[PDB]
Amino acid sequence: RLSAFVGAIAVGDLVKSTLGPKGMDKLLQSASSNTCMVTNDGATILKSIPLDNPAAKVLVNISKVQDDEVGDGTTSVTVLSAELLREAEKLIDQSKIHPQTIIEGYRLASAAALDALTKAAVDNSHDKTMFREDLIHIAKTTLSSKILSQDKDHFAELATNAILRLKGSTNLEHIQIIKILGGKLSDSFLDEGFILAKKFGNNQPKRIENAKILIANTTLDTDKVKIFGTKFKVDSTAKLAQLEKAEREKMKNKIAKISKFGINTFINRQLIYDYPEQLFTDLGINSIEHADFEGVERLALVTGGEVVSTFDEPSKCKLGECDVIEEIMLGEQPFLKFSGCKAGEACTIVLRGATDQTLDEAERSLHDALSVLSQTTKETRTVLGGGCAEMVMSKAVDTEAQNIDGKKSLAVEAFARALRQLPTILADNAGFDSSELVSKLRSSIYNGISTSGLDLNNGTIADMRQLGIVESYKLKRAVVSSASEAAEVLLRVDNIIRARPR
Amino acid sequence: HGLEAKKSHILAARSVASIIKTSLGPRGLDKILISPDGEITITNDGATILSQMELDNEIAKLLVQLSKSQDDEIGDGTTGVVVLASALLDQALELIQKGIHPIKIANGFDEAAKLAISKLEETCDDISASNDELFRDFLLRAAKTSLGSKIVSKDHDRFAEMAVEAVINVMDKDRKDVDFDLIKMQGRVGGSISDSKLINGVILDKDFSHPQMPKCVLPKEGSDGVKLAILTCPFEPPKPKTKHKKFKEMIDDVKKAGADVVICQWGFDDEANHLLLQNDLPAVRWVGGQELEHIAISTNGRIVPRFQDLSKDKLGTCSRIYEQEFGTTKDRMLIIEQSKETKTVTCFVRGSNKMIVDEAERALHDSLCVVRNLVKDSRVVYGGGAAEVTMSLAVSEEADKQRGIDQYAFRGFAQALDTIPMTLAENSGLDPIGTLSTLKSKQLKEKISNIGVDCLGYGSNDMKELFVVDPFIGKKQQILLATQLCRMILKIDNVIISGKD
Amino acid sequence: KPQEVRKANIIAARSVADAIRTSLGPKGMDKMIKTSRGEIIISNDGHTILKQMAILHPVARMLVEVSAAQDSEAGDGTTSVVILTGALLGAAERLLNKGIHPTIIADSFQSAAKRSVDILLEMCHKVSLSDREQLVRAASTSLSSKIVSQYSSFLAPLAVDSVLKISDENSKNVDLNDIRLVKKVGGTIDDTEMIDGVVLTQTAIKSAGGPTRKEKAKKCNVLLIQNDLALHFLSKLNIMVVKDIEREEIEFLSKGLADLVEEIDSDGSKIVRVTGIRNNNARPTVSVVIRGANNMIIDETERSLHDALCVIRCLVKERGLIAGGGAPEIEISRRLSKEARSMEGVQAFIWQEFASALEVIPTTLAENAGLNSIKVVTELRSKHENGELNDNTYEEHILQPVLVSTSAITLASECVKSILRIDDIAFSR
Amino acid sequence: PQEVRKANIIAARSVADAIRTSLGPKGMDKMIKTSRGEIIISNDGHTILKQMAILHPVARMLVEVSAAQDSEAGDGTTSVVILTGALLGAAERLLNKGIHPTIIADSFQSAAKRSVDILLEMCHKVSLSDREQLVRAASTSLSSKIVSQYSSFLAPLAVDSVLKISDENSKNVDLNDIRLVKKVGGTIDDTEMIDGVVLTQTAIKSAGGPTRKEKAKIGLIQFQISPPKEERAYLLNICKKIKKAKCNVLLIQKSILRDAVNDLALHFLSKLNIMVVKDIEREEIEFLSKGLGCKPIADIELFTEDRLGSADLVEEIDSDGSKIVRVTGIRNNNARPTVSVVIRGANNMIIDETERSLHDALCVIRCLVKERGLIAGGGAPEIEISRRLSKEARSMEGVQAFIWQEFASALEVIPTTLAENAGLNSIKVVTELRSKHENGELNTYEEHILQPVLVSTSAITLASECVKSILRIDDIAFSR
Repeated sequence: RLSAFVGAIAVGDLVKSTLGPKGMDKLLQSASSNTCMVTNDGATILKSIPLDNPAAKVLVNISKVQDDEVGDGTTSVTVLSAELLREAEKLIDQSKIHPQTIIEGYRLASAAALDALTKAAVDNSHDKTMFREDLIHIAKTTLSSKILSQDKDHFAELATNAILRLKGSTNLEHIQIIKILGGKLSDSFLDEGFILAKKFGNNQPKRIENAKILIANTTLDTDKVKIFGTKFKVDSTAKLAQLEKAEREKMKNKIAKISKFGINTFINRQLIYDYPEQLFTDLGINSIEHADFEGVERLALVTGGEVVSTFDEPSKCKLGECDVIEEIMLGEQPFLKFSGCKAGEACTIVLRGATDQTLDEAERSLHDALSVLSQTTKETRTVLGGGCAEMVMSKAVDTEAQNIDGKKSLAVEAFARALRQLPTILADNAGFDSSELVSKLRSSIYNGISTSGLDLNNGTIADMRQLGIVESYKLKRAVVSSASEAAEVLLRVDNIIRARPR
Repeated sequence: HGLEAKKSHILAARSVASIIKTSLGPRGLDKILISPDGEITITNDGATILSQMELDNEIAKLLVQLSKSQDDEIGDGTTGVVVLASALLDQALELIQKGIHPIKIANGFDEAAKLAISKLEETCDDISASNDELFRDFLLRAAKTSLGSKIVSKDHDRFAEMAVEAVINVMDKDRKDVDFDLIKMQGRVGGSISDSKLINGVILDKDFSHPQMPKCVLPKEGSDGVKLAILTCPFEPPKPKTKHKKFKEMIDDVKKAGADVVICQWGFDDEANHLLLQNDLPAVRWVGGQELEHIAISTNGRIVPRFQDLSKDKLGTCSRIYEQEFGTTKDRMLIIEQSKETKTVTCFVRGSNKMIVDEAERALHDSLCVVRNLVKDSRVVYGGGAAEVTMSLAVSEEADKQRGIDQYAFRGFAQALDTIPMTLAENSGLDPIGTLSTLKSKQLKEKISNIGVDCLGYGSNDMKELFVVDPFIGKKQQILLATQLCRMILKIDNVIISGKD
Repeated sequence: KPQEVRKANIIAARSVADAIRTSLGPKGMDKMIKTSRGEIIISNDGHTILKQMAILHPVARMLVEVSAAQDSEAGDGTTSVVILTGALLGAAERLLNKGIHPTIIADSFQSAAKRSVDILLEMCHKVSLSDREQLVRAASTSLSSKIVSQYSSFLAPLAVDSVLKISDENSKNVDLNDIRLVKKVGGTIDDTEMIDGVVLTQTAIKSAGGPTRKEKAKKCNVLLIQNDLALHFLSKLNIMVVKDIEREEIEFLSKGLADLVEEIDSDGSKIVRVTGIRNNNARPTVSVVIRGANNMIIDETERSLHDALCVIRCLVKERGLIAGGGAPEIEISRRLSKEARSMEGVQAFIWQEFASALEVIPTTLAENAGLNSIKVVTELRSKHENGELNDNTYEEHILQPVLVSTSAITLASECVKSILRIDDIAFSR
Repeated sequence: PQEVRKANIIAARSVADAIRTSLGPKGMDKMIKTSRGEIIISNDGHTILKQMAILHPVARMLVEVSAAQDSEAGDGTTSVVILTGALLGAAERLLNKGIHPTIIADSFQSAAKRSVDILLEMCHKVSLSDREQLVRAASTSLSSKIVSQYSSFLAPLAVDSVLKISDENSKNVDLNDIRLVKKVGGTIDDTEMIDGVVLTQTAIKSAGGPTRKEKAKIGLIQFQISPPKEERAYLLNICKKIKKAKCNVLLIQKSILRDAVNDLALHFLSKLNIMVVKDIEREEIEFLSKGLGCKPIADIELFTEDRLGSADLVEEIDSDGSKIVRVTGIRNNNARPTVSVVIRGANNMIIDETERSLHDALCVIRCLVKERGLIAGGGAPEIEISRRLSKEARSMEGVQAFIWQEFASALEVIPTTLAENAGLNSIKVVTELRSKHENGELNTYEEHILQPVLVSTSAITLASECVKSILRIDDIAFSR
């Protein structure tokens, strides 16, 4: 435990004093001593120095993951992870708390830390009239070499409304893409009705009002799909069908749990036999088939459902709903257009091509076009820096530290101390007193004045909005996510296995 | 000697066993291991961790020999048997100081192990005899517990069904014969896990050579399956063995039969592949030794050695052959499935990093071993520590009714079973002594049931509501190997270590 | 390392208990101890071993105070109480490795000791002091460990009739220090005089003028002294004088303490007897007179009759008797093992280890007798299941009083507690 | 982290104090004995620190500071080391007071910028149009060299060379375009400017070589005239392709691999009157590509007419043991008219020290190009700064207020060393300078002792960043 905690601090001490523009520098010296150099880069110092500590090699792969996202903030990841391991010494002797319970306390603290930074985050998106107009011009530049360059106005307009109308996560998991044949690309339009290829039902109506959607995964029709190898021992042919008829009687136990929920719409990945489906007709239950994987997850996001396939207790679950389910037919194929989804946020771009070659090139080019538009949400958006954002996160941790059990009480409280260590180290390299600035900053933000921060030039507390010192919000989440994953493995280590040299 | 080796065998076993006690369970530690072949992966599987341990103590070497044979039967019970067998050695050390010979300890645990099997069967429940529709959910949630500690836990909903169909295809309902040689695990760098699909056939790692060759195979006007040619004789003019220093005859015989693909181990030439391009006959170069000796049984075809006897119905038939592009990888492999049930299923998993592929590869392979034991016995028991507590209370109560010298051998077996729930209680952040006494009080005054140590955070007992089950044949195989290992260690009273030259 | 300092004292304490363990029983192994002064003594009595051992270990000296209280209260079991103390220390070694604080370990011994007494009284047969046939055979068996055998038949009613007069009812603690064993040169074992009033240690005046006898003496007829002219002065006044009174008997006579005062000499004794004190505050103190020729007679007889009074003392304070030889310790370990499931938490596991710690006493008795260690112990749990207190020691006339088995567990709970409660020691002067 | 910095400051202070004794011509010379047995003796600070082979990592930074001191200002390589050690010596008590090095580092950079404006107000503003102060600056700077009477003749030659290439806004001018070619023979009185270009070697001394050609083209060619490795036929096509572009001047790079020009090719070039100059050093390859505006040509196919220069007259001047070839009228509008001066003399020790003397003469004149004006040396600019910082230190506040008092005290080390090396009493001479400071300011003018302002400015600027980078390293680890 000493090499994984104290031994990891010495690795973080090299990047500790090098954080910030006023930070110190380190020396990398070889045997000949004439090849040396002086630089503040944290990734260069760690990779150049050979590490005989087998526990220090874990932090090497952590810096490589951070460098993939963005080339800034690699130093702050090791420094923040070193403060969590430094306080881990007190988490053993005078605490005696299970390490995984301490990690679970960080997940509850990181959830409130990201929500606290979102409300205090600012952006340059103000005067959106100029901002929203430039979004369509950027998408037209990405249309070069792509078949979508034929019409810039109509094709880029669908990509513009596919971003701002989301009001949430910009990941492609909220956007549905459908590839169909027998049409032209100019007829494509934006529709939120969640259009998919397959239909459902035969004699059932195509319109459903006040629908209740529930997501589950089970096989209700002819389980054990492979019959090869079985041996049927029966006294008569009619006695062999008794096992199949006995299974139909047991189907009422699974149907009764569904009927008690009062849902007219069911989701199934596999098929359904006529008898359990005929019982759904009297109850007015329609089952949707061929939901794949994204169709299962994306349906729970727009309707507010759950992805669990089992029922742990009756009359307790997460249920969705939609106002109207409309089924139309276009291109000689039936389509499913949902309407009136509660709090539904998503978009579905239906690409209608004339062949298979135009569908694959349009989908791959749309992902690259939407990636630039979605990047503008995480880019140029900053937060108040200079100790501000570091202290604001400490207030959200203290809120969770109020109501807590006995095991995670010291774990959540220890995370709040590491958050104040970031402005403490930055104030050390600035040449001023860190204990005086961090202490006065907590008492000010405690009651009101959440925009205050630490001024490095004047060595006092000043308004960050007037000084104009801000730090990117994407950098804040990247460091917390990297520190949460790096500390999750290290705290669970009860023994060290030396890696084999290559 | 007697006063020396007998005391040293107990201290040597506690040193190795105490290492894996921290990694036992889903909350344990994932250890970094590097194989000498260059493969790097991170997993908590004890069979890999124990195999990489190199030490000169002859007592701890018996763990690797037992884990090698257990890897074929189960492979996931490596951490369970070593800890359970070490608990029997701790109780055996006290019996030696009381004047009991070590040979009586070996025979004492055998009568206690067989007696506890009949007690667990009485409290055991059956799947098909209770609820048939829950049989699908039992196989889906069984792999979710082992995959909860990995990144696979995000997509686990889709990956749970992939392990169900792979085990059923290689087995028979009545026979229940599953062989690890019929299930292969492969993966490549690039892409994500969401694009992984279950394949009913081999990989072959084929780009179809020149791109002008068709990437998909047509049924050719409603023919029977897809004609494939398995032949050891390629297309090229021959020579004698006394020298060492015809085109239109051989190639026309293959076209009359309709074989689309020809398999030859070594590589081909440029002009040699030009004759096969005009006829739309893809070529196969660099054949690995994995492509023959079993699966063709499911083709229901014939085997023709030479071009003379080739015909339409004597060629192996499959469902179809197509080349699907995977991400940005330039390999452009193929997927060959089959409509009818085959004897071999190869899983295909993709990942963005080489370490991620190997992490999910062994994590999915362990899920196949858990399902293998669930389909072997329809009757399952409640796990999570409830099996060791229930079996211990039956032996401890019946120990007073059995008199003689074996009376104390039965009491030590009941206390040794309590090591497993106390070890999982420490890894879950609970009092191992307080939880052990709590589980015994709830199963006595209230009612007889199976309540184990909590793997996930909760506030009370009765995990039975979560429907967490373990296979009966899997738990029974662990107590038999742990008892046999404890007997085998006592049969060696002297450690002979040869020198070096 | 505060706990490691205490663990060093526990290992040193278990080494002392293992040394006394070999001396348990009449067949036990003797211990040779060479004093610094040059005296060489050997014996199987655990009280004499720990007294002259001169233990310099601070915690190990607690066994000497317990052995002193074991002989002062029960009078028997000074060797077995050391083994039982070391059994709880050995079981507590594995408890410290599990993170158990000794407070719970010490507090659970209080509930375990009180429960063991209630269980022992259920199988014990309650007896009364009004039956004189049971007390004769009880004290006669304790005299079978000495050279005197055929002459011990007359010594049984001597100790029984002395206690029954002072027993009365609800006497609780009965001090045996008031009963003095008089050792004089000459006579035999069969010659004994009770003299229930009191018995002195000294003779009378052998000079001229001494009356040596007086009727209705206390106007001081008889006086005691802790000159030859002073004897002649008081001779005319008819005042008996007894000088040279031992300083040790000064405190003795101030507690127990005349119608007739006379000097009766069987052979050579020249001893004065007093009868009929009839004091309201003072009780009827009886001093036993022992006569013998050789010095080894009155010596070995003194320690034999002293242990017989302790066995009777146990029956007066606590009624009932049980069969010795570790018979009740087997059933107690069986009942506490099944009742351990009724508890919950860390204390429930202590009941299981406490039952195994009680089996060391019957195991040692089988080891020191030459019988197989583990084989005899297995036969105890087998026979005690169907029968109750039937194993046969009753036919062999082996009777151990219940107060000895009760005090052995009670003193062991306080002895082990005082050990684990010491977390450190430093120089204090 | 103080144990690492204090160990580096003490190690650097002993090196700075050792070089401090070498300040001035009367200073104490330091001896260095190499492992090979070579012993050098001189007062140059850059030469001592280069051959000392210092194993201390931070102490090696003084070599880079002394390199930039001679490259920019050209003087004060010893004085910049003394000022660097003066700030490190005063920083020993700063760490004992609990002062963080960031305030120490930020105060040196802020004081260095304010010290420049103080010197500019006290400096006398001069212009480059007046040749009176330009000749007297280079003439008095040569009083430390063997040349005395001939120093007055070389003064106007160096002035007219810089003023042509200085222009106005050009500011820094590359010194690599000025090549001093030394050769045995001749004398100092005979000099030729030759603004076109000057080579480092002679011409072909064999028979048949014209050695002189008028209206020829000059270009860089990396090819070489050699037999196949029949012979006259292979050499005919080589000279035929050169005649296509009418290139009468062939410059072959010196290489020990093969020869330069075959004897058979000399007879072919004699008819066409094509002059060839061999033994061209590798350092002159980049030099000829600048002033002549040509490009190096590796192969015969890369040879073109557009890459060839122009030469009005190429002739071999007759001189004793010299025979220097000159080129005039390069006629290149893109390339600037640089100056290459030829140095001649009978003794080898003459042309050697003469080349080094002209280096410091051109740097002092170049200092006036970047910033005009000059300040007399001898401790005047060092003490004058401390006079203004006395009352200014009282106007500050906080930790920085104490640094201004210690910064002026460290500047007094330079004038103190000048008094010690001259045998005079250290403190006694310094007190006499501050006593008359109430009346006189710059008064050294009658002794014809002048120093440029860039030397005093760069000495403070380089020493400010040097000491700043020293305190930045708090740890030294092994990295390989």
